[PDB]
Amino acid sequence: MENEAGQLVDLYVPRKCSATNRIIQAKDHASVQINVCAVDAEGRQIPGEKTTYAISGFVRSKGESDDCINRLTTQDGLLEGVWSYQR
Amino acid sequence: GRVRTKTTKRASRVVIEKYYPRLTLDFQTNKRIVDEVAIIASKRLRNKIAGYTTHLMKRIQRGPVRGISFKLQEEERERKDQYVPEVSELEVDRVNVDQDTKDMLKSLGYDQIPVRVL
Amino acid sequence: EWVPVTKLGRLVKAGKIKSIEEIYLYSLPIKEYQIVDYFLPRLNDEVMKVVPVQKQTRAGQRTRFKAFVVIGDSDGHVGLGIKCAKEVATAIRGAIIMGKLSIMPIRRGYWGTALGDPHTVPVKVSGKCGSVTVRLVPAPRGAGLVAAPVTKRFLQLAGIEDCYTQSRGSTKTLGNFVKAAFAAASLTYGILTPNLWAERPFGQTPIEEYADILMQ
Amino acid sequence: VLAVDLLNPSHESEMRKHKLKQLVQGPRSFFMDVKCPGCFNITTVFSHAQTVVICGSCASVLCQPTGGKARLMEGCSFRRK
Amino acid sequence: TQKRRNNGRNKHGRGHVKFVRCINCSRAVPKDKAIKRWTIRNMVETAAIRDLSEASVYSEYTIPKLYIKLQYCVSCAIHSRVVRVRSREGRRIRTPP
Amino acid sequence: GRPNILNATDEDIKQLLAANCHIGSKNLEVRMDNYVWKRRSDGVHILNLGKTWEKLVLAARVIATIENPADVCVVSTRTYGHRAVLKFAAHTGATAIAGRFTPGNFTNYITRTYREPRLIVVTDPRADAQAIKEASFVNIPVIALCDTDSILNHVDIAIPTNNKGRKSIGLIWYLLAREVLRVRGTLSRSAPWDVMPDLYFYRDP
RNA sequence: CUGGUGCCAGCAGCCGCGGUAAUUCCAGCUCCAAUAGCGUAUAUUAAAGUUGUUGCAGUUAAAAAGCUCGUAGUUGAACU
RNA sequence: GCCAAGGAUGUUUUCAUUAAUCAAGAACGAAAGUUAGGGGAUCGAAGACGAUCAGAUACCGUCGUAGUCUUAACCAUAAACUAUGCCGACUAGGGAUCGGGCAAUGUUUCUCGACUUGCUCGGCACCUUACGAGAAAUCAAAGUCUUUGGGUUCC
RNA sequence: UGGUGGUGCAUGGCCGUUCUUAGUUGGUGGAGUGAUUUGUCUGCUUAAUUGCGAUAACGAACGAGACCUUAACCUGCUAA
Ligand SMILES: [Zn+2]
Ligand SMILES: [Zn+2]
Repeated sequence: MENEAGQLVDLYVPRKCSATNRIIQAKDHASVQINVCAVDAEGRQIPGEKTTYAISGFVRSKGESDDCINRLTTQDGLLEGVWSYQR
Repeated sequence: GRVRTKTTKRASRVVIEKYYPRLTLDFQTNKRIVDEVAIIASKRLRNKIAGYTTHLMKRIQRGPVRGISFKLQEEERERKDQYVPEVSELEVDRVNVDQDTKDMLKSLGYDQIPVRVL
Repeated sequence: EWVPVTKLGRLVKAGKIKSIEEIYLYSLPIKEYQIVDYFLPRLNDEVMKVVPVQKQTRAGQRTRFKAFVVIGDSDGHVGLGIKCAKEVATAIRGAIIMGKLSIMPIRRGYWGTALGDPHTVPVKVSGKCGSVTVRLVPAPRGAGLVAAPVTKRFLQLAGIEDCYTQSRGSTKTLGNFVKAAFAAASLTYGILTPNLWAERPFGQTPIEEYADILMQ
Repeated sequence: VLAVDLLNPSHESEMRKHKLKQLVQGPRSFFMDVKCPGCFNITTVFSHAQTVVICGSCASVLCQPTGGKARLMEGCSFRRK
Repeated sequence: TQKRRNNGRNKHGRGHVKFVRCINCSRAVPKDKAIKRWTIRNMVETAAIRDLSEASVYSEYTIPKLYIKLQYCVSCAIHSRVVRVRSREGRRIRTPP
Repeated sequence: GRPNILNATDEDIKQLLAANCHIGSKNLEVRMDNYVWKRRSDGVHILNLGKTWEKLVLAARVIATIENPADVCVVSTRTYGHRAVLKFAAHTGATAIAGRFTPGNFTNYITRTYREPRLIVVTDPRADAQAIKEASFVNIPVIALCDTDSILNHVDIAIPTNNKGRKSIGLIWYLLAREVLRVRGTLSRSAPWDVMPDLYFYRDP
């Protein structure tokens, strides 16, 4: 949020989940974020370059973390032939 | 009831794991080495420790015991763990008992020519 | 002397984590109270109550003094600690430790036009724990803290100057009352407002950014 | 799950569903044309016919009304359109 | 406090069940609420088979047996030890031992 | 996006087929309806090898890009996976736990067994449900070898394999270790690894 | 804090104290809230989300009628 | 055996809002109780005897009244229970089970039936879990309620 | 000032029973809003919470055990 001066005033801006778009609480210990690096031809992944996904504790407890991660990787192009929108 | 105590159990465990290679199954000799290594307060406790130790020696000689380990057993584990036979899951001519997996292989495009059926 | 045992504690001892909000951003569990002490000094605590909860043992009775402590910085951080110990001093210090371990961020907003620093809770936030529900609703500037003395003191330590409170259930149980109020104060960041619609770049995380120092 | 193409369901999924629970409800029956085993005429019969249909030429009972689809007994070939 | 989900007996979709009589005391007990036990016994003792075989005819013919069913009320079953009080967690185990 | 070099590797596909890594159990659990092929007769679910391999490479990439190799925990309560996890921890800088789990390792910061890793790989969620529970408690991502009869609660990456046979366990752990070793460091893709998957198998003996 | 009585005298809105060490009984002292005001009794309001339209509750704390039909009454699928 | 009726299912069958809830108002309403007739084997209120303890007077054993049966008239309640009003929508995983329907170049039987498997609708339920609820026991409803409002009776 | 004048319901020290046997107190974690619970036990065994074993528990301490006295079997190790 911003005041009249236009400067963002708050303790922090909580990270929104990448699957269901929900706020991750400060004590949401079930929520985790995973990182997958970028690989070129013949392995030898490039250091310093990676894409991260945050999965909320509610999703992980419900058991939808695997499917949500599969969907996110398919959208970002890091995974193929495992997640189908048609179902 | 001749059930030993935890002090005797731990004392017996430490002496066997510390002096296994040079230990002797004879009661007089193992009592001797127990006296020379331990700082045991009383002879009665020393004798009970020696008696439990030599019983563990007979038990190990009859069969391996997972409750106690030493350098010889660690070396045996680190030697047997490297055993490897010839390949078993890429051998025996071809895969067997594959009815619908052939259909899934053809659909996937990674079809393997060697297939039996039932 | 404090010796760190967790990786986050070791990083804090090295003084490399920027602020406690960085930890709050990724929800890292806190097991030591020294990290909270270093990142949040001049925390003022209040002892709400001490009660002699007893157990009917075989011969006599096992009595343990239960102490409730609310510790806050009066700037946006509060914590609630309930500890049972044999005496008042050990119970109070224990409850302070739990409060430090349970320090939570409080989001503050404005009743109307955003002028000056935030003064009130942004939206209506509620919390229920054992049939006792506490509802914090925004109040205009200068309206004060219309609450019970316990909840008023909790909100003063929380850093909110204006707020209207509604209470239900058996409020005479102070333990449930403070727990419900703490839940209501802590759930404010859990309400997705239209302000929090921009997507953040999903930062590097302190552990993944500073894992190289985690050697020897 | 948590991402389902409700607008375009799977063809197999629609088949393994009740006639009403589909995205768009519709009949599952069909009208077929039957020729008598010893004649040349045509007759249109319903899959779930409730009454016995009688051929106008020399023929036996065309179909038997069961609980669901009508039983076909004589040696006739049916076309579905 | 509803101790058992069944309320002590298995009955669903019904309003009345014809009652039966106990054995040890012959009390009025509902058909489902009773305890049904099977006692398949032989007509001779285990040690009496030899005596019967020595003193029987028809080329050591097969000795018959008796099948009888016993219905026990709650109090009689507990007293006769065919049914015993179990813990709260162990109450749910409906499988026979 | 995804390079074509990370592919089926037909030879390893045949190895998985011979090791019965697609012959699952009789239940489905719904949560892995997408990971199974058409239902074989007498109620045996066959797992999609292409999807299984894709999840395996994804798991290997997740295990990669970790700055400290020593904060990757491995859990295997069942005796089948003892050899596989020991060889995984020998070839890779990760750590492995076999048999007893001693609940309270990731929590209970006072005990000596406290380690706090960064990522946990689990041989079987059903047999290691304690480890997954503590990982959810202490904010750690989870990769697990899961069958059709496995609960996927608090499991972020799942490898849909048999998870039951010793051949399936050993081959998958060998493939996972080989993939993570080919992703970085050494052991180029063209050159086959000197070690072979039968080393990961656990003998009686 | 000090003298007198000692489950008595008595307080005491409620809990509760009073059977010789009475911080609650009556006398001295000090302090506390208000101040030319303080206290008491009654009627009402807020408390009472214990009259609930906002806004109660009905398995076990008070309460789903033995069941069914059905009139006033209430509510009433989508489309111009 | 006859008569009248009922739900579910199948249906490219017919009308087209004809529906939900009920103050009042009425039908049915266990057992026991009442009025009479017929009938009354066993059990059995009341009662009759004999141990029983100090007293038994009640439990126990035998007999035994009204009653238990039926016909024609009554009433109107019980732990009449799922201690949980009715209608409508949504909400997770599994396996059994009753009725119906669909499919099987599956097994079997002197044209169909029996068994098995899959899908679906309508019921009786069971196990796990708790996103969710509660004061908790517990609950797929007692959930979708301080983020409080789908409609409507009783209390 | 003395009191073998009273108060063991004011107590100190001690002693006798509970208990000639076998449990007790924490901490860090897990469950419950809370009182509380696990740790402190399916099983086997011992006099023993003694031990093996699984084990949301882990790590500890006290006690028991352990320790000390006595009773015989024997050693020419400085003896009377
Ligand atoms: Zn015809
Ligand atoms: Zn009986």
